[PDB]
Amino acid sequence: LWKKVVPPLVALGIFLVIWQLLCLNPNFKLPGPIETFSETWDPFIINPFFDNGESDKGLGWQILSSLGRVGLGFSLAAIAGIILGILIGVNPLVYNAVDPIFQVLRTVPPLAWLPISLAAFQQANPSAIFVIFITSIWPILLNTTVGVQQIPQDYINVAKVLRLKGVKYFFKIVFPATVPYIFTGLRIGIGLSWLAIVAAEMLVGGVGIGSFIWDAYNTTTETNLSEIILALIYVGLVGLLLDRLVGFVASKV
Amino acid sequence: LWKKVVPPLVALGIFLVIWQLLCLNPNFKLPGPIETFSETWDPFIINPFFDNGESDKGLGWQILSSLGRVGLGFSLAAIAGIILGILIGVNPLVYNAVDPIFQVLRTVPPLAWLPISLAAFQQANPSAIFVIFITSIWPILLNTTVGVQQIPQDYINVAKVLRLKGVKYFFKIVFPATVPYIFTGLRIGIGLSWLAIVAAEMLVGGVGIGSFIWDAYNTTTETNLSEIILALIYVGLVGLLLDRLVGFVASKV
Amino acid sequence: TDNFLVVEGVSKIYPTPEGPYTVLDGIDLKVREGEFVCLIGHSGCGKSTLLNMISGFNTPSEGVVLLQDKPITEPGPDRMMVFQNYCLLPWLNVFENVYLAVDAVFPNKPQAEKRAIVREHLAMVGLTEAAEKKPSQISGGMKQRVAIARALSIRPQVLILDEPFGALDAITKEELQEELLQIWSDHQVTVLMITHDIDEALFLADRVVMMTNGPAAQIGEILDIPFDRPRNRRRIMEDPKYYDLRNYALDFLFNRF
Amino acid sequence: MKKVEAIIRPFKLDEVKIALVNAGIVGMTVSEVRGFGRQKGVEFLQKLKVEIVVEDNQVDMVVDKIIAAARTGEIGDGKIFISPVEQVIRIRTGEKNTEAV
Amino acid sequence: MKKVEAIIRPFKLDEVKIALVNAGIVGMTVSEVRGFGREFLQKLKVEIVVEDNQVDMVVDKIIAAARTGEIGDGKIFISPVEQVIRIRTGEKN
Amino acid sequence: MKKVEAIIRPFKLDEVKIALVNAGIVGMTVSEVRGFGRQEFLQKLKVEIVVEDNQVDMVVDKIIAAARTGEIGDGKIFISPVEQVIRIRTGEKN
Amino acid sequence: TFVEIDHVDRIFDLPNGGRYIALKNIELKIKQGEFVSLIGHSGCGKSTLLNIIAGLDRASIGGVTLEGREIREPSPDRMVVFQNYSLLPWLTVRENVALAVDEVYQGKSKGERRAIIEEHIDMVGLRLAANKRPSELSGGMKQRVAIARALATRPKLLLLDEPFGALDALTRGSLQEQLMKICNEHQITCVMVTHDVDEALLLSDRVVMLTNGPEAHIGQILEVPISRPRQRLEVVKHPSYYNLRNEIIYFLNQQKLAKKRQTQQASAPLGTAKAVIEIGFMPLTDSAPLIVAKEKGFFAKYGLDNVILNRANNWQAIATGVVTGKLDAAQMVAGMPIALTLGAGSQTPTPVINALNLSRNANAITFSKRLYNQGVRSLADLKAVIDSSPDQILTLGVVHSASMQNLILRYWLAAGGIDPDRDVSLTVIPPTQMVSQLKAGNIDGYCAGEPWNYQAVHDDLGFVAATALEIWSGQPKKVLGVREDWAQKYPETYLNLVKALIEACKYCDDLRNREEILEILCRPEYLDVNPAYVRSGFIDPYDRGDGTPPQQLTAYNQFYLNKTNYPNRTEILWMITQMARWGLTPFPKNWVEITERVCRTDIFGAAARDLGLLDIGEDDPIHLFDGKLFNPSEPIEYLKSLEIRRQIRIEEVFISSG
Ligand SMILES: Nc1ncnc2c1ncn2[C@@H]1O[C@H](COP(=O)(O)OP(=O)(O)O)[C@@H](O)[C@H]1O
Ligand SMILES: Nc1ncnc2c1ncn2[C@@H]1O[C@H](COP(=O)(O)OP(=O)(O)O)[C@@H](O)[C@H]1O
Ligand SMILES: Nc1ncnc2c1ncn2[C@@H]1O[C@H](COP(=O)(O)OP(=O)(O)O)[C@@H](O)[C@H]1O
Ligand SMILES: Nc1ncnc2c1ncn2[C@@H]1O[C@H](COP(=O)(O)OP(=O)(O)O)[C@@H](O)[C@H]1O
Ligand SMILES: Nc1ncnc2c1ncn2[C@@H]1O[C@H](COP(=O)(O)OP(=O)(O)O)[C@@H](O)[C@H]1O
Repeated sequence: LWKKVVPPLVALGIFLVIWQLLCLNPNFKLPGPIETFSETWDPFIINPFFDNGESDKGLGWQILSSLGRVGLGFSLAAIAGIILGILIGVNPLVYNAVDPIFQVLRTVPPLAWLPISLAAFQQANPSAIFVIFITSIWPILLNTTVGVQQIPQDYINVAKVLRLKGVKYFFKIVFPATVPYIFTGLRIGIGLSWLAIVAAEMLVGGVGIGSFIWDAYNTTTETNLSEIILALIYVGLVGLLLDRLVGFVASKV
Repeated sequence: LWKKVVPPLVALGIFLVIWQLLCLNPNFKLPGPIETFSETWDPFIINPFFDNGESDKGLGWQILSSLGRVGLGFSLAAIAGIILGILIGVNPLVYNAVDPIFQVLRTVPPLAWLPISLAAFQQANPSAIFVIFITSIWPILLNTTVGVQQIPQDYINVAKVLRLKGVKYFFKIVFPATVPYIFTGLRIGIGLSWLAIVAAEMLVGGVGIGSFIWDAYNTTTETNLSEIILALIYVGLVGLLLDRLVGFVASKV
Repeated sequence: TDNFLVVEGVSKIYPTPEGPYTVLDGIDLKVREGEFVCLIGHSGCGKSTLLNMISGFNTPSEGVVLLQDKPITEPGPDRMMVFQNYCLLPWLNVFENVYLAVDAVFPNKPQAEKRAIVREHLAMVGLTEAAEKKPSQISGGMKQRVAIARALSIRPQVLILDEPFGALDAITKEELQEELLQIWSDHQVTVLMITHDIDEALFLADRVVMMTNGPAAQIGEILDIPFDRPRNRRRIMEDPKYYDLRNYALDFLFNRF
Repeated sequence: MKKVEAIIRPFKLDEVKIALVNAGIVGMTVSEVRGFGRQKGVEFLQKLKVEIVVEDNQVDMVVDKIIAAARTGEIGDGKIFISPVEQVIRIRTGEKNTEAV
Repeated sequence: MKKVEAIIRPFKLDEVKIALVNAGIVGMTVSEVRGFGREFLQKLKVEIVVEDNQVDMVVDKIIAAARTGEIGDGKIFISPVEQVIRIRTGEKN
Repeated sequence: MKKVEAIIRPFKLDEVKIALVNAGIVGMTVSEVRGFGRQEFLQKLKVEIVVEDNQVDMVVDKIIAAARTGEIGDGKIFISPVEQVIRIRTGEKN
Repeated sequence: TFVEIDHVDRIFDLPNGGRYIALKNIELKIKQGEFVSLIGHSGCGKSTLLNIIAGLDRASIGGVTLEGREIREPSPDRMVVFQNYSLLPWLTVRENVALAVDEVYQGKSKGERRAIIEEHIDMVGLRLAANKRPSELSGGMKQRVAIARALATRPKLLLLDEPFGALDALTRGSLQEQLMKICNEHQITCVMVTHDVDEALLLSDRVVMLTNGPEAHIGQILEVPISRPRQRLEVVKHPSYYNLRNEIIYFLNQQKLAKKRQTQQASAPLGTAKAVIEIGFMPLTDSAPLIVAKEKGFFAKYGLDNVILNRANNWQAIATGVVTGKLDAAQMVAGMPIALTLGAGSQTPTPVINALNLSRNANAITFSKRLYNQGVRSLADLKAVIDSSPDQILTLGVVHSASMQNLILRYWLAAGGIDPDRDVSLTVIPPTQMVSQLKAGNIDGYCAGEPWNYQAVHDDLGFVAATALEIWSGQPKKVLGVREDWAQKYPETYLNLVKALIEACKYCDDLRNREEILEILCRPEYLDVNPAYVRSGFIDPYDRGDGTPPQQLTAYNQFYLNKTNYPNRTEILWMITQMARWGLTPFPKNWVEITERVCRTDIFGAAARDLGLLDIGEDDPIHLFDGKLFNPSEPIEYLKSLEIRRQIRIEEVFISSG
């Protein structure tokens, strides 16, 4: 324990001092550790669930505001390769007839859908959810459609020697053989999904993380940057939890 | 050819055909494929470099301006990714002393650096490069450092019975062994860099692929949506070629 | 028994864009019921293809193989097979692994009776103690143990055995060979093991056949093992007739070919 | 009337005389020499040439005491050359062959 | 076992060791001395122990190593040795 | 032929020069030893003289006479045997 | 000499200070042009031993030495061929071979190094596939590059860490055949490590078969006498090649069989809490270590509390007491423990382990005055006297039937051309009253201990004639024997019993303290004699009593000096080849296992390092007056080279675990 906890905490101390001593330079106009955490301690740390009433609550509500959107969203995308992925692959004729299209659609940058998403949907709340669904769907089914094409030939033979075919073949040979790959797609998908939500709110406004950073940044004030860097810590830290917990689920199966 | 090239071309027709008939339906008020190329064939499709002034150039210039930033960027990251990536990993102590920090820093999405990147650098141009540089080293660094410590023990020992210890060790055993891992790191680094450049402009504006799609949404005209979709497809292609470019050099080495 | 599994001049010709290869040519084998035929031969002599052909995974393209006068054309539970990589599903535990074979071959059998069949076909191989560990958490030798136990869960007629002992250490083989031999004289199922180690075949065989290597492989010099059926490992090696056989087989694999 | 000469490790001293003094031997003539043998480094090593004269009765016992004390386990621990002496003379009195010490 | 002991000039060390390393005799103790001869020199004292047969072979090599005619080059003392006990093993003779 | 290997105090070195040369055999070998008898370690010197066997008595008495001190740490004299010595300059059996 | 593996004792460190000892006292000298193969059952240290030779690992004690200069780091003079393929996938086979030569031969430029790669890639036969990539190549010849690369640098001690074990048997062959041509064509030495017997014994020159389990060590250096020019299909037909293969197979089987027994022994019920430990002894000054261990409280110092010394009257009582469980840990003669483990006399073999041999060189074969006046003064004189005529054929005497008194005495008589059981008679007689036996005239000679032999000298009833020192100056006389049953039970109270005696031996070995021990050995409860009877040979010059001045025997009662305290196998095995020589027992066919079972050196090793003592027992060639150079790796050959013996009969002796 002492050989894996002590080292990283040393890095912060080195990082803090290196981060410090950069305030003395007037050109390097960024907040320092001594004060970036000081004034932000009261309004945004001790009371995460501080509610004012108009798109100006505490960080906890802001984080849970967007976390809900990626939760309510991305569940339609969650069962995209789970359903649509397996339908492809088991049909070699169509797999080669959709691969080029999905490869091009997959690499289209997220948040490039937003301009037309707001065109299709007049509202904004059911627009920052669609962007998540359409951006996270591709890494899930593409990484699920690859498993059906790469189930080991060993498991095919053990199924052919027996008269295993039809439905009985799917739920005992094929589908369990893609679960180890589905959770590779979800690990990539969830992380990529988190990217869209954070950036998406920055262009549609309203409650939710991301819009908090732009809202504070645009409204220049005495210590606007003090909480933006703190907001950077949360968004970075929160994403780690989402990425790692999904891996934990994959650990069970 | 007829089994892998012809099929997808058919997929376009069926996909386009179903996309049609949505114009008559009030919902999904998007431009129809029949007229998407109606008002865009003359001024934009035919002329890539349709230069007319400032912030009004043709799509050709926008791609180069945006793609250029990913050129100058992602090279100060590739240089700083490979270098400083081997330095970590050879020493287990330092790796475990900084590994958790990169894990957290590797997850903060693009467009979360940009609000603070602009603060440090007042000019707009030297801010898209920084966000790209800082959001692209992480995928490269993690894939390079892991490769160093996944060198099989077989190659280390055969490099020990032969007294290869020294500079020759790092150019005949270590570096050639991690080249496969670097290109795995560059596989997602190049794509992730493109993921931010397109979204690193529509907030700060300026010439490039971004602020062409975004500004079109703000200003409603008879061709705004058609040009957004036409731009929305070029981002997909350039992303594919840019990512697939690293997929060709990987085969050679 | 007179006309059990027979191979009548089978010969497979691969595409080989450069021309023909004819990996097999003019094979004539007559396996009798309750034998232990062995196909010891060089690597890349088509021996694996030969069993991979009667097993139903290939088509002769020149002849037919008759099992009781019924030509073999598709894989089935009758010609239950045992692969070299243990062909074991890493998800199901050892118990559920065997139950997979029984279920796929006895679908209408009452539930909780198959549970008995798999359980009773797990003590003849000495594996009932570990009936919950997953394959990834079991020893390599024991991993191969549940591949004939699964293959013996069914009631097969011919139990084709691709080289199973390709990774077991020199100590586990001695224990495993006796266990495999012991259960052979319980069901009397024809078995067509592929074995490289010559000394293994002589101890464990009834009629070992060596096929000439090269492009046009042919069965040649079908030996016969006259040692007493209750084989004693240490009573035959010192016997002054296992010498005249082993060194003769070495004269047909290294000297000639 | 026998003369032990035990080449030992450079630092193993302070473990030889502490143990050897318990054997009734009080006189020692330790020295310093440079050694070269089967040990690796960089070409010549440093060893102490402990030099003792003992009675024939305890020659086999003094050597045992040094072996236990000076042993290390790794090679390069030295040797013990036992050589004879005919007319050992102590200039305090010029006595006979007997050590008288 | 018999002892061979020689006195050679200080700079001749890498002429008997070289002549002895390839002669299949590994092992030797060299210590400084201050001879008189014929104020005090700074000679060297090479000391080896070998079996009876090897004395003739080794002694010839030593004399052939530092062989330069100049008065004051030392001699080759040889003494008997009853036992040669190792330390690592404790064996005898 | 006897390897007289006496141990003497450092201060009694120059005195034996007259006795050593007067004895007829002057050449010898000298060294330093951290002697240890009654008296911790204290520096001494060890003198090796390969005197002829027939004149061993004539040399031992001289050394003690010039090395007589009385106080502790007086020293000792050893007499080790040799079977034949050779001259490296010439190489003649002796 | 060339590469010689000095005593290497690699200790492995484990959590909680496990100190799992992998190897202990592995002595092995390899000449030039040798192909030693380190066959051994899995579990022992084979790769560990090879890694030490390769230099990739550091030996805890001692270390291999090449050409008389230790190796401490890996170098391109002792190449290896790892079990795993270990080829650089991103380099062609020519470049893979070029890796070694381009680095080692830095003094040779291009052109003069192209030939080296080209020819080396050709001798191994990997000619056609010279531009392929390791991925393309099949597993078969993917291990040929490793051999080709190793031979490219022209090394001096090319090692083979089971290079081709993953390959099937057919490819296992046809690769040895390639490796045979290299050995015959070139002049290369090696140290191979293989698991298959046929691998070795076929291209090797001297098989070194290791033991099994913790504290491993070479058990039998089998030698393969086949003309070096070899063909895989011509050596097989050698008349005596299959005979050797059954020797290795038989040995490896014993380790398999006698390793589950070791596991079974450990997992057995523990013993109770013994209140008093009864120890049996016999009245002899040589038994001082046991007596002084009590009177001086050495047992108490180690917390053994009460211990009762049940003095015996005849040597048969000790044998009966320990086997029947009445006593336990009774100091007993050197050779009977190996006699009870084999049942010398058709009795039930009851294991009796030996761990703390605790005396040596304390026997004197004294004769009666009748021979003295007749003219007998040595072995030669007696031989002529008996040849004159039967004349009441002389009947010698021995303390016990099977021990190092009825064996060495017979050897001394046998070497003189006299048959012990035909030309003379050996009658077992208790030493207690054997002093009166000579006066009666029933016998004429002795092989008893110190105190009783001097009785004839003092009473002028005989002369010592021979002595242990002038017959064999390592002669064991006493050993601590405990039933193997009473070793898994009571793991403690044995090491503390072993430790207590070691200190007792040390205390009684110094010449200064021996005077005090003299009084202790003159009490009714112990050896009861006038103090001026045991003085001779203990603290007084020995009186041979043959018209010669007394000679001070410096080491005639060794207890600690000269490394007496060690149950070395090499000399216990010499007893088996002498009990069998006289027909007292069939020569065991599995001596390699019984010997390491009777001599429990594991206990002593733990009782020496903790206490502080030279645990590494000497390699003990059994050197008698006429050294015949006993070789402790082929006893049958030694037993077949003796002029006088009984019909040799070899069979496997089976002993129940308990
Ligand atoms: N796709 C293929 N095209 C041409 N030849 C093939 C193909 N697959 C296998 N072969 C040939 O079939 C031959 C028989 O292989 P076989 O001896 O059965 O393998 P094994 O040595 O594992 O038993 C091989 O020598 C190989 O060259
Ligand atoms: N023949 C020799 N004569 C005198 N000293 C020797 C001789 N051989 C070895 N030594 C001394 O023993 C020391 C260790 O040498 P070596 O024998 O190689 O190691 P070890 O004693 O452990 O076997 C050296 O420092 C050397 O001075
Ligand atoms: N009695 C002696 N015992 C030991 N060494 C001696 C003795 N006399 C001279 N030597 C050594 O021999 C060396 C003289 O060598 P050399 O010149 O050949 O003989 P000399 O000096 O008698 O002509 C001196 O340096 C000295 O160290
Ligand atoms: N037995 C011995 N072994 C080695 N050196 C001895 C021995 N006896 C005397 N010496 C040497 O002689 C000296 C003896 O000193 P000490 O015991 O005070 O008596 P003394 O006054 O006669 O010198 C020591 O310095 C020692 O080096
Ligand atoms: N890291 C380690 N810690 C403790 N013991 C080890 C370690 N590595 C190897 N060993 C011990 O060394 C012995 C030999 O190991 P190995 O070389 O793998 O098998 P073998 O020697 O039979 O080829 C094993 O019994 C094992 O307990």
